[PDB]
Amino acid sequence: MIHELLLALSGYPGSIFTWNKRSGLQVSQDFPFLHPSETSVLNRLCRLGTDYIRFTEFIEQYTGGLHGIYLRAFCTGLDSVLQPYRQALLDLEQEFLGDPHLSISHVNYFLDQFQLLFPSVMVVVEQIKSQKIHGCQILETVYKHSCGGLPPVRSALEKILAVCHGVMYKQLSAWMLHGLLLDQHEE
Amino acid sequence: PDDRSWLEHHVVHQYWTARPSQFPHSLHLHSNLAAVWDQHLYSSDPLYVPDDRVLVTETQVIRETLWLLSGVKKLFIFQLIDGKVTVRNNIIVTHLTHSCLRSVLEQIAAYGQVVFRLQEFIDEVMGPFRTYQAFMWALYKYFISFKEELAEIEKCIINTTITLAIVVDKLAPRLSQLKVLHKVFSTGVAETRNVVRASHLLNTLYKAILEYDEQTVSLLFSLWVETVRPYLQTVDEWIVHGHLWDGAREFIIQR
Amino acid sequence: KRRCWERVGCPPGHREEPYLTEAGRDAFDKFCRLHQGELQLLAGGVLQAPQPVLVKECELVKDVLNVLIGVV
Repeated sequence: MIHELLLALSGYPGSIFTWNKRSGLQVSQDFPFLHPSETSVLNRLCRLGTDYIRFTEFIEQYTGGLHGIYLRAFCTGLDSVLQPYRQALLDLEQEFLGDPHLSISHVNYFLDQFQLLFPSVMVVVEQIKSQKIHGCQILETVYKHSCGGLPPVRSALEKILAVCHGVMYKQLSAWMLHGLLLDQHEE
Repeated sequence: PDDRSWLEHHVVHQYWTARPSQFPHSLHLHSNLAAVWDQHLYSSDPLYVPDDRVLVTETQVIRETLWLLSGVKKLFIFQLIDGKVTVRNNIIVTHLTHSCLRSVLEQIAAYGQVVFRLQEFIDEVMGPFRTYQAFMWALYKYFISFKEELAEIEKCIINTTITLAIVVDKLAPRLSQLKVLHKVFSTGVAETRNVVRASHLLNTLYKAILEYDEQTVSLLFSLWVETVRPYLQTVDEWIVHGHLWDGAREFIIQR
Repeated sequence: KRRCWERVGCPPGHREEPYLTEAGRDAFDKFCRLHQGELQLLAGGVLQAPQPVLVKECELVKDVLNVLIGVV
């Protein structure tokens, strides 16, 4: 309940909270040791975990289909932005060692901080998926949104943009020390 | 009775013989979930049979998952049914009714299949090609440092016990490299002559360094140097002994 | 710090379930009787097997050291 939800929020598609391509993580089983107003609370919460599943799927799917050395870097950065969510779920697990009588609304309230970061960075990955942007213009379409308005989404897009610049500066080192071009043949 | 009573009442044997669990109970929620979970089963139809099997606690599954990921195989759970290990689902775990747990142990057994493939390539010599041998040597040098960590973690269960989520998140910088090892081994068994049967693996290894050019590429480099040991040794033999080493023409040069 | 996947919600908490290879030097006696029983079932009832235990580590060591000198 307060570990089962935390399993569904992480990189597992559950079966209690059913994964669907039309509506991810639906609660439909209306538990008689849940309060009926927690259903709407779970409907608020499950969009976050759905986004976490999609980001997890994006790292698992692509190492062709979306290659370029920059999106090997992008999945490397996407794993790094999913790490503090794992840390926060660990903090929830230690809190439930402390007090197991806390309701589900406390869990949704604790993970209201990551409902500010994840929906804003979801749209960038959706724009990368919908449009054919997979080369150095992925650094562009991250940099358009990394100049943002919220300190958490600024930090997450900072991590992703940073590893992409790391690849670019190594290939510029091959440009300036070995004279080598098309280290990655075009883009 | 007497000795057997002590053996059953302080330790398991309700996990290899179909017996009720001796892991202590009380009533209501975590204590005994059996009544309320039976009520939930009855209300939503338990089909026509209440869901009940042999039942095991978490820690036995934790040390079995660490044994499976560690390198040893053929456990009670993660049975090998046709060539690939998969979870034994005739065991109940009462909360989640072992359906979400089936998914998480199915992912863990999917990693155990990679562990089985590497240990299978290990087992086909111990218990020559001379380039596969140098490959399985650096594979050994990985696995000794690898399951050192899992032995250290399994010690901390005995000294209170630590949950499954912490120990599966602890082994992430090794499983991230295990996916790289999974892609490495795939062309090492995919294969006519002994020279192309080594070239197929070694060119893939030479190409995979450029894929990550973190911690994976250093493992790939240390693995890569220790698989071209026969070629550097053979080239040096061609220099100073005046003769190319012969292995039914393991080497590239027709001579 | 472990909460089981068997049951969730409001635990009183109780430890680890010990293992069977855990503490491997105190349960020889139980099984030396049990292996004797599995042998007696196949042997009809009279085969037996001396030493279900003895003695210590150190006393056994001193007797084995006395064997090499010549004291049986």
